[PDB]
Amino acid sequence: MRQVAIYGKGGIGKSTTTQNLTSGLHAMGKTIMVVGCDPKADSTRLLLGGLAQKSVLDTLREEGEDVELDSILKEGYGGIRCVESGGPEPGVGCAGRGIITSINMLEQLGAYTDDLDYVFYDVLGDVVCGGFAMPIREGKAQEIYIVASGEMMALYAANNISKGIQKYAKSGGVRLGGIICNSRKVANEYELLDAFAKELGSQLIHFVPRSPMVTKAEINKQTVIEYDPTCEQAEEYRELARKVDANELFVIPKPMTQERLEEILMQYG
Amino acid sequence: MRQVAIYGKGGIGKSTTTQNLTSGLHAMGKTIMVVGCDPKADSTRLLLGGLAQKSVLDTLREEGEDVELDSILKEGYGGIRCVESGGPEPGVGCAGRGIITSINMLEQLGAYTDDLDYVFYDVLGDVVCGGFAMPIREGKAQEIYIVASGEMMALYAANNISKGIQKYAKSGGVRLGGIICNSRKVANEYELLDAFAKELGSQLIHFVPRSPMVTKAEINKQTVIEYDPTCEQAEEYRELARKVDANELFVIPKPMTQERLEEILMQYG
Ligand code: SF4
Repeated sequence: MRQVAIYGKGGIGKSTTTQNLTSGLHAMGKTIMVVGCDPKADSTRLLLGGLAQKSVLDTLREEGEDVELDSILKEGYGGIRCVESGGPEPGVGCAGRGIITSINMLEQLGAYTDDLDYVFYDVLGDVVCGGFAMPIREGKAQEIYIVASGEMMALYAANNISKGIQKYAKSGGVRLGGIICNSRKVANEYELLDAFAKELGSQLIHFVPRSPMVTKAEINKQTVIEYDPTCEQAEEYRELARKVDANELFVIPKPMTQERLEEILMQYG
Repeated sequence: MRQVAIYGKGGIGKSTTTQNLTSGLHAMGKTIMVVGCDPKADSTRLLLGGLAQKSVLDTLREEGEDVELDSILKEGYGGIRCVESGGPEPGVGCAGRGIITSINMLEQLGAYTDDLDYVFYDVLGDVVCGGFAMPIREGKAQEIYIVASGEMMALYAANNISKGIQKYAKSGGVRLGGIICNSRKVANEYELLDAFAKELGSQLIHFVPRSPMVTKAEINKQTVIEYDPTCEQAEEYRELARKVDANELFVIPKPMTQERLEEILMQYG
């Protein structure tokens, strides 16, 4: 079973990419589980159709000790099994800690079934603290893909995420499978991202194009593959899916200095 | 001395407003100290004329134990004392721990002097966790201002931040002083920001407009008052300052429901 995690700054469509990627993997005959660990994004909404399914932390406080799997895991588009961690008690508590609670409650309720081809953790990368690195540090996530756009703050976060990955790439076997560009503009910043990823010693595994369809599917609470399998954008996601599935490039990333960041920005951005 | 914290999500210029606000109070003969607690932007880079001061954490790493106050606190614009707590070691440290370390050092090095009119903690609003609630939790900050814009994610963060505020108001002196709008070109933004702040039991203390004045000053790494004092945007900040200094509305905020917020973003465009 591939235990993948998608990290990246908020505000750049990271959860939408993660969800769309799974439909692409489903289009390949894959059995997949998705676990949202992003208190700022609905991680399974495009897969379950507008249903902001109830979180694990929320189910506990009501289903208490007798919680049943089917309450926390809902089957979405194409059979993709969907779950949501739920955030930290506002102002107290640790998101990282609650992502741990949920994951352990999943194993405990036997959610990690031998038919799983994939499990994805959609993790917020705004704060790259020990709380958000929980899935990597605990061995839950071995293969990470970072989502970034050709903007400084998304590149900075990606670099930072790689710093955290790097620290665990040793004791554990977590590695970076690649960077995914979520084009946020008409300016195809393919070259910046490609340079940024190669500099880490990784690769731009796929460049997700700016499309007005992502927005339609989204309004309609669906992934582009559920909403309209025939468009170009649908093929984009199928292509991202196949490259992740076929991927053999797994590395201990080499973070860059801020200065190096700036140089890449100038030379390729 | 007024102990204020400025919370808000990143990506909407919260730190630029913090620095610009202090500038205004400087204009009022106010003696001020700024403590950056936000991994996202440089909370003092505009006060220090574009100077990226080392952080408390960097510094301690460097200067070790023998930490000098003058190394960590730098006087910038009009005498404003600047300090940056430094972010967490990527993948390991909790953002809160560093905040507490820094505040203790400042206290230990006698930075909390009698001549202080204000101390501001510029804090990240992306995750309303205990790590980020450290200035509040440690008692340090009793007066809160949340920076938001018409964007939905900004209002959600603001609402989420108010939950954390309320967790401590009812037992600590912590109160919400108001909502500050960093305008993001939103149709009917003002009426919307005012209904939101009102919904919480608070007020839209000031609407900061977008102007090419801010983008210029930050290319040079200055605050606007500093740039052209005669300038409406610099005057915008002076008004912001006199409105905060004279403020008398300080409340235990009433977080609204997700449905209550979506209603408002429906009713207000
Ligand atoms: S480790 Fe991170 S999520 Fe946990 S309390 Fe600290 S800053 Fe917050």
